Amino acid sequence: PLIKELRSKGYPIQFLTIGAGVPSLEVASEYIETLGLKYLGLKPGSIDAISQVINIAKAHPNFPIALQWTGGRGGGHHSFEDAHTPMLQMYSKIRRHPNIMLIFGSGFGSADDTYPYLTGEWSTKFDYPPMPFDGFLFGSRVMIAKEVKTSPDAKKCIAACTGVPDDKWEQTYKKPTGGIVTVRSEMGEPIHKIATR
Amino acid sequence: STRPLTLSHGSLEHVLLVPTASFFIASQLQEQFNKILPEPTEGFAADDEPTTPAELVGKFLGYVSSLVEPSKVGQFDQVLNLCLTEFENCYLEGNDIHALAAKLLQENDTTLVKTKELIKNYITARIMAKRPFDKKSNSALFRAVGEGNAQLVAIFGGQGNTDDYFEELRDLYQTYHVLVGDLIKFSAETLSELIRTT
Amino acid sequence: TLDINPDDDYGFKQEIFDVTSNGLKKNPNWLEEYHPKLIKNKSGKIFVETKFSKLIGRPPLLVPGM
Amino acid sequence: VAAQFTKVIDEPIKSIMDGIHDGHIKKLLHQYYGDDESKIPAVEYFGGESPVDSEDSAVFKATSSTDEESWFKALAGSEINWRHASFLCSFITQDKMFVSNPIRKVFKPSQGMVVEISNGNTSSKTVVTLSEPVQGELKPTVILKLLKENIIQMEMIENRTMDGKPVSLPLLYNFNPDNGFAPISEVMEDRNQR
Ligand SMILES: Cc1cc2nc3c(=O)[nH]c(=O)nc-3n(C[C@H](O)[C@H](O)[C@H](O)COP(=O)(O)O)c2cc1C
Repeated sequence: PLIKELRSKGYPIQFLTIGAGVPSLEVASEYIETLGLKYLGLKPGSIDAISQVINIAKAHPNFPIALQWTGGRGGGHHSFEDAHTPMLQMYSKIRRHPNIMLIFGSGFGSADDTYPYLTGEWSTKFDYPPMPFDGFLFGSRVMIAKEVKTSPDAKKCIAACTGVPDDKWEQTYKKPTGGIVTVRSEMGEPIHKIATR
Repeated sequence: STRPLTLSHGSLEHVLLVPTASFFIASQLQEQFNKILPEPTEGFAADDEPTTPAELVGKFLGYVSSLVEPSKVGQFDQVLNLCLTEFENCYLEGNDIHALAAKLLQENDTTLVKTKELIKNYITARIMAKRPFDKKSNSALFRAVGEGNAQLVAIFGGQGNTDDYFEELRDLYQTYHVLVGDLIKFSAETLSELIRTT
Repeated sequence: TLDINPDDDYGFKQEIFDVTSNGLKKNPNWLEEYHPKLIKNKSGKIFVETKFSKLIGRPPLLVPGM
Repeated sequence: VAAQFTKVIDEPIKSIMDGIHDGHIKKLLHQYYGDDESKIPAVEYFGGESPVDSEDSAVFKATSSTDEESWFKALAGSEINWRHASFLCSFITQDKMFVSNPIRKVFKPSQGMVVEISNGNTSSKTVVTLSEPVQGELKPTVILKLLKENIIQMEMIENRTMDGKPVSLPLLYNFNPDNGFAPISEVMEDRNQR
């Protein structure tokens, strides 16, 4: 309601992203048409959720959808999924629908580590044909910026976390890994937190 | 001068412009044809009744091809030549019979079996009319490979693909009898000979 | 076989014979469709041109909702 | 995984994000353009191209059939300049707000409408000119063009006045091509006066 009301007055809300789940066709249909949004963002966790994003896009083939793909290796509430395997299975079906802008995230920092995904040559490692992405998202990377309100001492606490290469992220279910652990929230969702006392 | 001869099957129909010099023979064939096909069944959901104008003129050419001798210049030749040229200029706008058959699957509600029939009828006709396929057809894919905007490779399967492969051979013999018939028949002679000598 | 692929990944006989531009259908080589490109403004600001930046008119990097 | 790149504290957000974006340009230039900025194709403004998709003096007669997109594509033409933004740009900017594109509403096609585009192959001088039936005889009603180098005038004309002589409302818009997403913004000083 608040976006519809604000968009109708002409507030500069370019897009709405829906985190933690994907709506049903008839709710997304309401979000697409009714709100004055340039594009919709969806953050699917599983292969089944990536399919539910494709069905929203088939049904409104002129409307842009940003499929924001994030693995389990990402900060905050996270899935159990690898970042690579689900894309290799689904990339072909996503690219059938040309209104899906396909955005990678989870684990990025520099240009150097994210260039393989822009170029497409990341899928050459797993002996698929090159398979390139339309943009990147940086969550964790940006949390020690000057203008984020995160407390001076929690920035020192972040910078001290060494972290861990992709192969080893899955150890955070057992014990501190690069100074980081998984932890069930009140709902039972996993969360990646800095392993403080 | 041409006399309107309405090829019809309940609901739907096609108006054929017969030259009056050969209306005697075509009216004869309008009669015989009109009894042998069945009666309409609300949307044409049965398996001997044509569901479009195109199939109807298909069925017709089929019937007329069965009555032609392939050497003897019979009574019904100049009819067939002018039922094709109606079929070609109305439903087959330079395109090939297979393109037509596809349109009919997705646009209308015809079955596979129904439109293989249509394909047979057209291809059978063309050879019985002594109008063979000698024109280099302007197939897109081959205009392209001529220029260099395409490279083709042929691949042939083996076993493991289907339970009953033999229905593929059956469906080749029915539908393209006139093109393949002598290859199928030379095959069998060769295989029979190979048994006896081995 | 003659038949109709819904997804249109591959073709059937139709394609070989068809005379229109529905006979020469090319499947997408992803590396060429979605090749990243560079582009400039009048102001000479360089951008990374992807399907996504082309829309939003800014670089194809986004900070998500934390 | 992302924790192995979080090292420099209180780095300005500009410097992080620009650092990544420039890092891509650096690398993309070296592979595909051979370290030469001259080979990068230039445009006027970069943005607002939905991911789904040269004649000087033209005339477009809308019927009651004419598709809207076919119609607006034609007016905008091929080149990316103010006219392209005027007719395809989904909305424009008033102060901070994002109002529906008025230029698109006015030219929305219906029977009787006749656009004429003069000097279409030189943006500087281009003049689109809508003409409609007004008391039987067909007269100019709207006129798009450049005045100064970054102002779009859309003179809306009334022909049914007191003394026959026609009356113009100059609606002015700024064309800022460094804002790729919404390069057109209404001039709101003296708008109510005008
Ligand atoms: C501190 C933090 C808070 C987050 N909060 C949210 C949130 O409120 N909603 C959401 O959908 N995702 C949230 N995320 C997930 C991010 O949007 C994104 O998926 C993740 O940061 C990308 O992985 P990365 O952190 O390894 O770059 C959060 C991530 C972090 C690190």
